[PDB]
Amino acid sequence: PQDLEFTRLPNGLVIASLENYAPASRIGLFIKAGSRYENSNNLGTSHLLRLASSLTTKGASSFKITRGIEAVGGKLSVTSTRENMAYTVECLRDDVDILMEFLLNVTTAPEFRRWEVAALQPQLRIDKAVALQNPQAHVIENLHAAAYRNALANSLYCPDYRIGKVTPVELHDYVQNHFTSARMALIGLGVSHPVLKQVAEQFLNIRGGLGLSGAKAKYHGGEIREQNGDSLVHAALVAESAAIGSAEANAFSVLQHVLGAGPHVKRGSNATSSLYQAVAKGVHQPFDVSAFNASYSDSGLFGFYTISQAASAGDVIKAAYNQVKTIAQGNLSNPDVQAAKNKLKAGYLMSVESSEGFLDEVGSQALAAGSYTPPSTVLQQIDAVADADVINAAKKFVSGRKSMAASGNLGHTPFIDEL
Amino acid sequence: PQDLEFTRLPNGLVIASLENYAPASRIGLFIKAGSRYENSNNLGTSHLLRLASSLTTKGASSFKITRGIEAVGGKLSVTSTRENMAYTVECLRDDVDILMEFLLNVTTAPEFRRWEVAALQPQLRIDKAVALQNPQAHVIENLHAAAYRNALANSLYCPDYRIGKVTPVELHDYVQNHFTSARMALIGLGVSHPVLKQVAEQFLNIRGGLGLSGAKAKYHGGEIREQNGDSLVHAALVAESAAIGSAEANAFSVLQHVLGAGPHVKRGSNATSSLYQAVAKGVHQPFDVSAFNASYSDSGLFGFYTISQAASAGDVIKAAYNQVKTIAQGNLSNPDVQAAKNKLKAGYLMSVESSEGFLDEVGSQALAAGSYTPPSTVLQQIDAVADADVINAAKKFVSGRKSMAASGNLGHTPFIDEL
Amino acid sequence: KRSVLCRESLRGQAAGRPLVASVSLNVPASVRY
Amino acid sequence: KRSVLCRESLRGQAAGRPLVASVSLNVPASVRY
Repeated sequence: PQDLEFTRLPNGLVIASLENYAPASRIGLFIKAGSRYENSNNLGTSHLLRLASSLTTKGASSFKITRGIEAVGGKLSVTSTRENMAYTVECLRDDVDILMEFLLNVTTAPEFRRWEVAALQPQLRIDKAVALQNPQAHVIENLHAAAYRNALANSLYCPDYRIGKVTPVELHDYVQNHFTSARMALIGLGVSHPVLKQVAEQFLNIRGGLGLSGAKAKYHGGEIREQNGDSLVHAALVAESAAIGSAEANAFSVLQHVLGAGPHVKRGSNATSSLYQAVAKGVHQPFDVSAFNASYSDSGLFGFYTISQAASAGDVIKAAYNQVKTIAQGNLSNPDVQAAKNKLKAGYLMSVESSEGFLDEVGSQALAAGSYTPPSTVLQQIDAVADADVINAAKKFVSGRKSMAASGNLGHTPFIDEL
Repeated sequence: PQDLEFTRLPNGLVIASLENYAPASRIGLFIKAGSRYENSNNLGTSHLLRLASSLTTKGASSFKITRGIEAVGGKLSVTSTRENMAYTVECLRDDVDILMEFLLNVTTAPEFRRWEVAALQPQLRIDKAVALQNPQAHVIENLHAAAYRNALANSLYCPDYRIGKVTPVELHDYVQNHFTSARMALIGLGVSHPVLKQVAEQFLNIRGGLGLSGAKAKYHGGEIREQNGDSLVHAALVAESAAIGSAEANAFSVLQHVLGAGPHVKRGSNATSSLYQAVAKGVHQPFDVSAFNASYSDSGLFGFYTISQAASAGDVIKAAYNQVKTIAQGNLSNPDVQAAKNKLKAGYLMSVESSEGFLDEVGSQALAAGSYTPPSTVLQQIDAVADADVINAAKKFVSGRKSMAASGNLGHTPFIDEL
Repeated sequence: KRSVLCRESLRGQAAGRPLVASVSLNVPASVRY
Repeated sequence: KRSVLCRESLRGQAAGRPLVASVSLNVPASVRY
């Protein structure tokens, strides 16, 4: 009924709210601290911070905090990416107040006790371990660290050698410098904005400029290669995409989809996916491949991902490239761009068809722009992309510094010079 | 009294001998299997092979082997190179025969038993752990896998993921293909050549061509960076050296020494080392820098090595580069080349002033060339280097694809584009 | 570990605003795109 | 681990024939250049 309601304060923190109909409300304070905010000496402290969200803080002991949310059947999720760190908080309409006072403690009153922070430490390994089970995670990670040099090439997961060495002052300093007013965006899905503000005003007023971590962007072509014993091999090939919320970017997104192979059908094969077709024809029976597309504030990464077998690695890899070369040679007919488009549009909508989805989308936008762009407008922007534009962007991959990351038996994985 | 005595047989295995005066004799069969002979699927096999020298074999049980050499006070050492694998064997004049029959079983009659090989496995970890205690080893290893793509990029220690996965047919295969006649060179420091040959003829006649592992060389610039928590940072910067036993190479070696900083004085600082001087002046109080020079059959690696602290990494790293650029700009006076030379010459002679040294030198030469070049001749070659020549080589590092490896807090370590 | 032998593979990353978004929640936990 | 604070450590690799030669033996074991 009532649409969202943004409001930038004097501090510069953003806040939104949507009194929805249904029974479930969810706050989420998104602080601007991603993994790109750590240095050589600070690496792995966001990771630990992410995992220390239930520790004692100034008003609420670790015990109260967890038993408290249990009391009421809430959930407290602490999500992070290379650029941001969403602190989610779900619970029943009637219990938001009990819950909010928890989110506030957790975020503005953390008390990292030597003893408490010390117990955690080992959790990092356990966490890292489970996430590194998906080749995607280590390759994807390795990708970022090869393509960047300084900031976005920092991974999400603590470096093995740092684990036990993440000190209390480190956490306290990261909170202090990054968990600040200018970088924050409140976001409610079932709360009163009037009452939200009040609270935001009372609890979120802290000073801290950007880049006390060492903010800045830079792309650098590089290749990280991980040999294994596994039959299958994964590899990424990516060159500087266009930036976040910019036209070029958007273009990329649309091109992405022309090749992009995320199956829309269970047990179904893509007929739409060029990459898949092309790859497929020159490739063996079992394989899988998809267009990769990343966009961040101050740079992007666009290019594709492959999953071949030991002796097909190259064939696949090249095949994919060649095809994306085709579009950059100009060869791309109108029919396919419009399908792509509609694919993308559909996607975005579904992406925001959920509370959790919406709440992410909103916060996300808060941190980038400073307001909420409605869907419609969104939709218009994507449509504006020119059928040529797409090609043009694609031209850029082929004529853009390469950066690749592979895993598995790498006898048959092309190097930079190979392609 | 009698000088060595090489002899190539119909098989193509070399053999030498020097009846020395003194009490201690040392045989050593050098087989041409280095780490470079494994594939993605075979990595880590030489390593295990190296550690499995005392296992049961066809004519002597692990117990007899060990207890036997102990009986007489003998030592059995296997030397492994990225290119070669020296199997050393020391003992008393009188006991060579008991010992030799041991060396022959170990090398031509290995019996890798599922159970025996299996209990070893865990040793690999223990060995890897103890050699990874010196930054030099992990960096120096990281260097070779960055700078190469395929063959010499393989490391000497087994990859963590492979350890228990090293199977008995692997060991059996590796021996069979690589531990053959054409790739072997016997070498005695206190044995009769006449009697040596006989034995050689009786026990070292096995067939096996080269490259059933996948021989070939290739250089690829690349950077491997390993973040740590340690104050100190080590990094290596290296460009394709000249190949083994060729003029260019030799030139490199001389150049190496003009900058080369391996202290010749305890507690003493180099006055001679340009790198050190130049680095020093622009650098802090505590710092360590040394030139690096590697030469293999089908490629080399020349450049330097640095040990700086967190903030000084770049300053030192560039400093060192800049200085080596100087020599490449042409700036290098005669007086320093002759010093260098003499430094080198003195070193090579002291290198061979010991039994162990001599034995290595000799075998080494037998796998490269096919005969023993005497010292004198050696000495002549190094002298032939032109003062210019050196410069020219140097010109090649500055104008040759870069490849670096570092460890520690890398906030202040230049990337490829940094220098 | 889940075997990845057939045609089924359909994993590759690219979303609208979020890209490689890692969640750690008090209750659940995961890795998306 | 041995502290590498002062001007004393120069370690850098470059020999004549041998380069980065690793040796394993029962009596002994090591890493040279």
